[PDB]
Amino acid sequence: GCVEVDSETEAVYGMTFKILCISCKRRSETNAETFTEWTFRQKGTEEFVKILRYENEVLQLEEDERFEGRVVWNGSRGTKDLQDLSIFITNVTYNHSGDYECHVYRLLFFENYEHNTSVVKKIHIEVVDKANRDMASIVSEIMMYVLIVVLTIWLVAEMIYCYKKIAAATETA
Amino acid sequence: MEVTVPATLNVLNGSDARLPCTFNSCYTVNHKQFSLNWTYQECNNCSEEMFLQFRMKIINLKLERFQDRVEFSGNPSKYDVSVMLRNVQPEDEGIYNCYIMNPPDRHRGHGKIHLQVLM
Amino acid sequence: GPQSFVHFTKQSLALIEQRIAERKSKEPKPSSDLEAGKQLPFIYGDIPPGMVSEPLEDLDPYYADKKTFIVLNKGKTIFRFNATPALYMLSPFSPLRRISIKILVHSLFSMLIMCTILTNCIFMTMNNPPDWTKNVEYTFTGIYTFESLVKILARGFCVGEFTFLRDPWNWLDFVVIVFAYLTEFVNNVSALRTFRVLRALKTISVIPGLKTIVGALIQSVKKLSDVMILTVFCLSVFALIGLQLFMGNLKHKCFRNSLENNETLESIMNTLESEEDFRKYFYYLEGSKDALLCGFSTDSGQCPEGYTCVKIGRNPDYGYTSFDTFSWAFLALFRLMTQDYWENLYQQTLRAAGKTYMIFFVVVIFLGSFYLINLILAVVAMAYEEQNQANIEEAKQPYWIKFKKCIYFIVMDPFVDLAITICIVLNTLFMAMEHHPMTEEFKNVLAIGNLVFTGIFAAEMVLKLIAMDPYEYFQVGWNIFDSLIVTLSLVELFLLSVLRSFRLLRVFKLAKSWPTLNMLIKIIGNSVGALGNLTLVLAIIVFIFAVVGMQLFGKSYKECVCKINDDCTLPRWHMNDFFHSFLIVFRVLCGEWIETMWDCMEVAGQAMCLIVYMMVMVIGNLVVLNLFLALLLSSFSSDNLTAIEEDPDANNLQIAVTRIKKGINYVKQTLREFILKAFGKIWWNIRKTCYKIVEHSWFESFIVLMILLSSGALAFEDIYIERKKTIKIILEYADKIFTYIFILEMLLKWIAYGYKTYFTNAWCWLDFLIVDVSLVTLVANTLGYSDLGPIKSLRTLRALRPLRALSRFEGMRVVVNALIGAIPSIMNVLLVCLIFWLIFSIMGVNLFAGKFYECINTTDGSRFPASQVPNRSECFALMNVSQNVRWKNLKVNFDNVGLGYLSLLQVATFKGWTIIMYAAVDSVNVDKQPKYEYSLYMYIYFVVFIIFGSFFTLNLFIGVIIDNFNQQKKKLGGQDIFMTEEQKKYYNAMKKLGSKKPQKPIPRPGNKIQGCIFDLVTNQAFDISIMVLICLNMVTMMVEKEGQSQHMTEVLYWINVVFIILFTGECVLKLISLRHYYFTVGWNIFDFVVVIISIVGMFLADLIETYFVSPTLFRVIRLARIGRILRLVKGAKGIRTLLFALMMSLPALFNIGLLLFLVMFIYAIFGMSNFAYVKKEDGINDMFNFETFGNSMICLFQITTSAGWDGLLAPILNSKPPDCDPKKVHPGSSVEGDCGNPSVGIFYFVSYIIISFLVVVNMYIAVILENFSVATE
Ligand SMILES: *[C@@H]1O[C@H](CO)[C@@H](O[C@@H]2O[C@H](CO)[C@@H](O)[C@H](O)[C@H]2NC(C)=O)[C@H](O)[C@H]1NC(C)=O
Ligand SMILES: *[C@@H]1O[C@H](CO)[C@@H](O)[C@H](O)[C@H]1NC(C)=O
Ligand SMILES: *[C@@H]1O[C@H](CO)[C@@H](O)[C@H](O)[C@H]1NC(C)=O
Ligand SMILES: *[C@@H]1O[C@H](CO)[C@@H](O)[C@H](O)[C@H]1NC(C)=O
Ligand SMILES: *[C@@H]1O[C@H](CO)[C@@H](O)[C@H](O)[C@H]1NC(C)=O
Repeated sequence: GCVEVDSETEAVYGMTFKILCISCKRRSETNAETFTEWTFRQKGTEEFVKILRYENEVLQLEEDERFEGRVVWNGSRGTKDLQDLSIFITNVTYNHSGDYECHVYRLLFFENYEHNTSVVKKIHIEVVDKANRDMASIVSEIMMYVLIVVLTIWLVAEMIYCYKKIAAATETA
Repeated sequence: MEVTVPATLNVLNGSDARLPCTFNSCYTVNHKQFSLNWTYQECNNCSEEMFLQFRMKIINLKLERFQDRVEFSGNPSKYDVSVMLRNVQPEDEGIYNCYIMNPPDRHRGHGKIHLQVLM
Repeated sequence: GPQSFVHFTKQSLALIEQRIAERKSKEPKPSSDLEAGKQLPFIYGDIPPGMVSEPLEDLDPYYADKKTFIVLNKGKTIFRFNATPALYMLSPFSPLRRISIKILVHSLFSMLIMCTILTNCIFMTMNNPPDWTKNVEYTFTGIYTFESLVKILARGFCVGEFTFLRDPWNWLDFVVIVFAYLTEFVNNVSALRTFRVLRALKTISVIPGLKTIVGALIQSVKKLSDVMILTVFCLSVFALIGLQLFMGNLKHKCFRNSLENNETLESIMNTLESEEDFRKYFYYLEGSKDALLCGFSTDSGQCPEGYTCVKIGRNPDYGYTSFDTFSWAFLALFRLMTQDYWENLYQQTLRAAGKTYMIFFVVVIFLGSFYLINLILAVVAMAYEEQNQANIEEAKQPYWIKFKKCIYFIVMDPFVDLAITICIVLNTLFMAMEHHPMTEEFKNVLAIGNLVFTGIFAAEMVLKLIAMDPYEYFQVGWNIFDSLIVTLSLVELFLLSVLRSFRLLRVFKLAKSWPTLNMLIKIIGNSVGALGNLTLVLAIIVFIFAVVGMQLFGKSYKECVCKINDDCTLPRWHMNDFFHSFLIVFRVLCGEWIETMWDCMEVAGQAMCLIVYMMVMVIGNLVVLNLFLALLLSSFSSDNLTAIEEDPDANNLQIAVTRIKKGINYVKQTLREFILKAFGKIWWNIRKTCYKIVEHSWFESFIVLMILLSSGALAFEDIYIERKKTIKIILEYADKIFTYIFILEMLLKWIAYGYKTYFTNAWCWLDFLIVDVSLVTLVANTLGYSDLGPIKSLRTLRALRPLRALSRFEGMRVVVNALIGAIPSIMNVLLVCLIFWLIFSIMGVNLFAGKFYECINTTDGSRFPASQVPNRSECFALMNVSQNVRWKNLKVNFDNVGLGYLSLLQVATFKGWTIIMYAAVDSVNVDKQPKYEYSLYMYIYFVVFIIFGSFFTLNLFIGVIIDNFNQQKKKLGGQDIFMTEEQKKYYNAMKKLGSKKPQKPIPRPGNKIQGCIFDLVTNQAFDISIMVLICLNMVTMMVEKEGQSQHMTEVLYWINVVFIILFTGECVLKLISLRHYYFTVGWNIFDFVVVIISIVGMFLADLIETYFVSPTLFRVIRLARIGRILRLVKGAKGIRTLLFALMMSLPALFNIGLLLFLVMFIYAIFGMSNFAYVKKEDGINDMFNFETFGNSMICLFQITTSAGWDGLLAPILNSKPPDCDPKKVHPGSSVEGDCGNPSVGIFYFVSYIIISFLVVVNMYIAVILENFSVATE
């Protein structure tokens, strides 16, 4: 169905990056009409500035140097009931570092009842030269190797001891 | 529906005549849709005159031929739509019809009473 | 002797009176052979011509002293009457009484009354009788008055001993006649017809041998006394638990937040009548009569945005589904015990209270619906077994001649009969190729094939008829049956659709050579043979129930119709006419009564429908169970006695087999002859070391632990795995480690055991296959082949790692060993069932191929009428016109034989069958729009299939399962097959518990006051007062209800406190008196423990309700109140014995439950891998799906009882648009498409239900062995 996965907080310079904004309706069978607005605040600055708005299968961009001609749409397509609002940056630069706000403005349609909702998701992204490897992968591989070696050494020692014992028994007999 | 009315009612001059009309309907009588239609005709092939109706509440048309002697003596919720005629006079003789409509019951009810007034 | 025949004269009466006078002045059992309503013994020979139908003396010496006389008819049936004058007017010698006796004792009397009763029963089936029925009703009344007057005149009225009124069945006739006359003179019409239906019960007293069946059915009930008491007790305890847990939960609704005009919930709730206005404030799913249920926990149902969960309004299902009062809670628990639509209640309760309460349903199902049904069923089995044992114990105590002989020679067993068998098989396979989208060429070839087969069968028919004499030919029943089949074949050749399917009955001709098909034929024959009376009684009961229901509730369904149907038309199931009333009764007998009961209670009131439905269920289920048991054991033991040899006359098939053994072997040997004419201690120590390591206990424990870890690692791969990056990486690397470890284990086993020993073991082969698949997957992932389609379909086979746990646990190993031992016998009964079901599948395909298509309005899912769009072409005009139009067809239907098999499986299990039957009865033709109940009497097909392919099929299956497990037990010495050796020792240790001799009496204390306490507490009066106090406490807990005032809450709280102070006090008195001997008895230990839990739980619940906010925890600890009522089993000895039987049966049930849980785990992993992204429709929704491990286990536990498996299967059967979307984008995942794989889904669900059925049968038989062992020891 729909799963709200968090966006990755690390983007490498010069390559492409996609910022995930997934907001799933609490009941899937309901019908709604959603549009989104994205806001960006750079490091060294304390004000959040709007950079794009998406509504009715057309993307509107604000006139900002840091995001002009580098961002496209990676969200839900072909519908007004958008549950994926993620965008895509083509050439990540050092001024794209900062924290983002994804404003989702969903208008539910019930029987004689319209509910206007709003959710916000915050994404902080780091721009570095080289993709830092996750601690999880490194530590997990290290424990895999140490466990394999420990099990092998334990097993080998046990076979050595048992072979010595049975050899002594054979000489005794 | 089953409508329980007396075929012929004999009432003395000057006495009070209760006109019994009850119906057996499965569905509860909801006052916002229930319909009751009381008419009066001199003969079977004669004209019917509206004198009482329940559309949301008891509406008394106050016919001149009845003066203010027509009153409601039933309760719709208990399947009773009877009416009473105070101080019966000789010209009250005729045929009284009680038409019942109780949604969502499809059929239409009709009870016919021949009121004969003796000396 | 035979010479003892003399007319009853006045001299004999004088002698009898003189003997009576002598006996009075002075101031034993009779011959059962001479007992009333019996045949006269053959020792008396024939009767003198002047002796028959005349008053003659008493043969029995017992009544020779009293004043009686016997009369004999022409069938040697004695009747015992009274010599005292009938009402002091008519004497035995009077001609009037002579004529009355003559009429009473005759065949034309009984036949006339039988015909009258049958005609009257036929006339009761009419719901709106015309005006020419009243004279017929007067005629029926007169005929009954005639027989009543004759019996009164002949036998006397009441004064005597063998009189009219003494016969208990004559009271029914008196009641009928008085009701008829009195109600006729006085003038509810429906009541007068509920009094007229009693005439249908006179069939029992006029058809011979039915009173015996009725008496046996009464006897079978009396043995069920204690099991019924235990069932009531368990249902009440579970109802109290459910009342405590779920009081008011089914009244949660999603109420909107923003209300205009300064409105509030309380103000709105008083001005709402219609669902059209309820829908504007509460949230309804489209097409739902009830509001959507919600909960306040995170594991319950979730409201849409803009709605908040609130407890207000009525309960679901017209308000009849609830746990609000003890009455409705008991109804719900009875529903759960009978498993009637229990999955709906299970789903509603999980939605309203949370998924964590599935434990309650697991415990309730396994304890009630399994064990209590087992108890009732086994007790009925004992009763009928004792009845049968007593029965058998007492019962034992020129040119024409030339060419006809030539034709007779042409008839030759080895080939001609084998050729006919081959032709029958070919013919049935040929008629199994029919399908709906069939070209004209295929239809033509099928027609010519069916013509040629009929021609050759008729050639056989005529050739045999001219070979043997026609009188000789029609001697054999098989020849007669073949003749009927052939003549109907010619009849249909000269000419319906059902007549084409009477040719499939020739398949039963293979029963001559197939032994287990002959068993089914014998069961079916016994149903109308040795057990014809019981089947006739069942039919009579069904007819009476149908007509009673039609009379009572028929007019209510019509007048009160708008309450149960929005269109104000009669629903699919009703009792307006006889056919639909009978359909309701048959559906109830199948096991579905709650849904029709809701409509009945809506139209006609709760009490009447409740009484009628409970009585129908009780009586019908009892009679069906007795019929099943009689059939089962008759065909099991009585029919098979090996009286004759295996095919005593050498079977033609066996003669052909012998000829083939001669011929093929001889030809091959001659061909061989023609061909011949034409032409190192160190390695042994290493092996010992590996043996030492592998066989040690630590290695076994390590491997078991790693198997558990690897199996549990599969439960984490749900649709949320991309929110858990860290655990996903850890699981990948752990999987690598597991593969390494199992490679090492395989190598160690190879070196220790050797290739021969390793590969002769099946468990080792299973481990080898699993580890090989894992190694191939790892090497493919390493070499970059991680996204290939075959590799991606291989990576779903990791769901089979839990199969490594089978060889590690002894319980699963012994259960699997028993199952594999059972397999071979199951296979043959499976083949017979497939043949029987193939016959019905071909019939259903012939009846319904391509007729389930309809033109529907998609947005609301309603079939268009037949006045507009009655054809496919009109449907296409409207599709290309109105957008939301579709000419779709049912997913499960009779288009071909395989889909017919699926439909038959749905019908036999009664899951999803109703849609099929509606489509079948609405069917018109191919490419024709269905009309409402156009083919109404197609319900007969489903009724007949249910009977034959469910009742008899399951009878055969269990009949073979009984012998299989009996021979399994015999070969190993009678030990239990489901238990391990240690479990056997503990089983013996538990057996000695329930058989201890009376222990040493507790010694009294020397003190005076302590001695008084001893003589007090040890009295039985103390114990019975304790039982009545516990019963009063039970009533106090039953008084509690939803919405009760605070005054009632305080009163009940103080009463419970008083009970606690009484019970705790009684514990202190017993402790003071019995001193340390109080703890020497386990029951007093339980009492002390439960009084401690009661005090502690009451204090803790008060603390939480006063100084904390946790309603869930409050209810969970307030459940400790139940323990006080569990002490009632101490006084009830019978229910204690059944509980002891359950305790003895627990270990084997534990082993089978471990096996079932492992299978469920494997299927859960497979379902998570496959059906995680299938469209959420039918049984798949936001809470009951295959997205997570918890949801998968929720869904699999539900269909373990087969409940709702069709609703789960239906969304998977979507494979192509517009049913599904192959390019559906799911946010947060890379999986594309919401379609299902129909073949995988079908195999999944069918295999799971079959395996669950087998495992449930295993648990059944385990409980039966324990039950019979306990009661007969
Ligand atoms: C299917 O049913 C329709 C019902 O209306 C049949 O009606 C035909 O309608 C067209 C156009 O409205 C007329 O020209 C035809 O004359 C109608 N048929 C007849 C028999 O009058 C339609 O014929 C049916 N189609 C088939 C193949 O039976
Ligand atoms: C993105 O644009 C910058 C600006 O010229 C360029 O240096 C960089 O190579 C581009 N990266 C890609 C992947 O096109
Ligand atoms: C990024 O933003 C900074 C703002 O300080 C600007 O100086 C720089 O030129 C920008 N770089 C690109 C590639 O747009
Ligand atoms: C409350 O309802 C009343 C209706 O009688 C209305 O007059 C009043 O303004 C409402 N108050 C608010 C705060 O909406
Ligand atoms: C039916 O469908 C179209 C509408 O899409 C309609 O205009 C036309 O008459 C029909 N077309 C075909 C191919 O039948």
